[PDB]
Amino acid sequence: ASLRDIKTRINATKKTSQITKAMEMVSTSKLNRAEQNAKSFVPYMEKIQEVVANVALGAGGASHPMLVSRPVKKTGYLVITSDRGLAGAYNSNVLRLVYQTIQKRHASPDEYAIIVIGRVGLSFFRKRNMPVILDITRLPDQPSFADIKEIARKTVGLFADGTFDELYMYYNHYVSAIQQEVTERKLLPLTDLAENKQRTVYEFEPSQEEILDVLLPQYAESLIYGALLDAKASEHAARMTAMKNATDNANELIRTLTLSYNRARQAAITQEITEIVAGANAL
Amino acid sequence: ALAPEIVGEEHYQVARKVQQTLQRYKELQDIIAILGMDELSDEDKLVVHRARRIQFFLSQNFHVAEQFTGQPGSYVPVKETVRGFKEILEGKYDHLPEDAFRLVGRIEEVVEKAKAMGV
Amino acid sequence: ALAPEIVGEEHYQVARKVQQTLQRYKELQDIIAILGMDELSDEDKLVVHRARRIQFFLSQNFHVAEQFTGQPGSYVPVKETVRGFKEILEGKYDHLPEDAFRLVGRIEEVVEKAKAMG
Repeated sequence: ASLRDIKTRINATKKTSQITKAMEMVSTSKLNRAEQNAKSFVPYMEKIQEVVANVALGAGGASHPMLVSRPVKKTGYLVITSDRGLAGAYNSNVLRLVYQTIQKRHASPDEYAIIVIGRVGLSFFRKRNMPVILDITRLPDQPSFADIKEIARKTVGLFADGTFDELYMYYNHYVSAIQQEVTERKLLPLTDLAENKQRTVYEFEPSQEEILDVLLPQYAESLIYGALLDAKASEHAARMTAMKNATDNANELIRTLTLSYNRARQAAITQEITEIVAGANAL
Repeated sequence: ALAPEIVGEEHYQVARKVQQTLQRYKELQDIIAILGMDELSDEDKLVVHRARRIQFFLSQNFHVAEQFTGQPGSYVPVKETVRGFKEILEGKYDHLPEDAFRLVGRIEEVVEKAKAMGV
Repeated sequence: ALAPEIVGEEHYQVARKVQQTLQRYKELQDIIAILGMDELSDEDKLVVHRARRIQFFLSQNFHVAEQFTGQPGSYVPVKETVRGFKEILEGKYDHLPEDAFRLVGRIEEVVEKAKAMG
């Protein structure tokens, strides 16, 4: 490689390193905000979980609780991905798990459907020609409940509509800045609920079959929102880690390239001076 | 001597396809060096997956090298070499770990040592 | 020369501890700039607390600077330097303000300066 080529490579790598460092710091701040946003959601989830556990337990209930007896004509899959790359294996892990799971237990596209959050997953499924029925494809960095209210409402409505009798949802669970766990959870029907007490209900019942009909969809939507918050935190952590690694690799490459450039420079100067002296004393 | 009328048509095809995959792998080294395999397309991921295994399978344990390590050497006929590389190119052994292709000889030894280790 | 064979075991250990603390403080700079001091863990806060005081205690009032500052200079023996840095690392002066370490000689002058300020 010539001196000009090595110098151009050095400058390009320096610019790339600066960009990656800036992206890492921005993602760090976004991860902090996502963690506090997820923290702000805990009391509502705890309240609704307690209310559902108190009310639904001990009765037949609506078509949502248990109802394992419902035969499965079609299974719905809800997958949460990001809208941008540079997040490491964040999207690839979830997409591979979804693909393997559906291929392991479905023989035809007629018996399952997919709801996708994120254009990278959307493009994945479109390139693999799979039956996607819903998508959002554009979401803020710190989404609010109103951002996914309509899509969660449609998803929970499709279960009672009889379109499909099963909900599975796949997302990355935030454990630390280095570890993200791909998670599968059964959303609908509610497979099982725990118990803290039997009579800690808020609304003393006017009518069970009416309170359940409004309580259960809200519980499902809250679960979807909590998973979305977890996924956003995981995405920001993944971006931060990936950009940190990219910056470190770029710095190492800059170091080695500079060493090679200096060797080439010294060798050049030697060659011209030797040629000059050889020509001079040839006379 | 690398010509279809000297070594044979399938030998020539296998050699050229191996060289093509290795060239494509070489063209990506800067991208993998900076940011790894995560942003590669699906085709390039398969190219890397095949190329690393081909590159490792090009290694061999020599009879003479038995003094440096206790592993005895192997003699591989050219028919066996061609068949093994054709099988690797066809995607037969995509599920085997890439460390099982190091310093073995025939293609069956790759399966044997993959079984000996965890698989 | 920074080797225990010739400089002494205590001197060597104190020097390595000081360098380690300052390296950790150097690492924490980006996260401090991004998230602020309050987001750090308790031991990181302790590291910052020790490191700022060490960094300030590395300064000194020179004799040749008296003509400009009005403050007399100091000559600090290496034994006094080692003892003072050991005491700072042990947390004997965590409660003193960081400005008391600015430009002094021996460790006792830090206490005197803090007392003079208040």
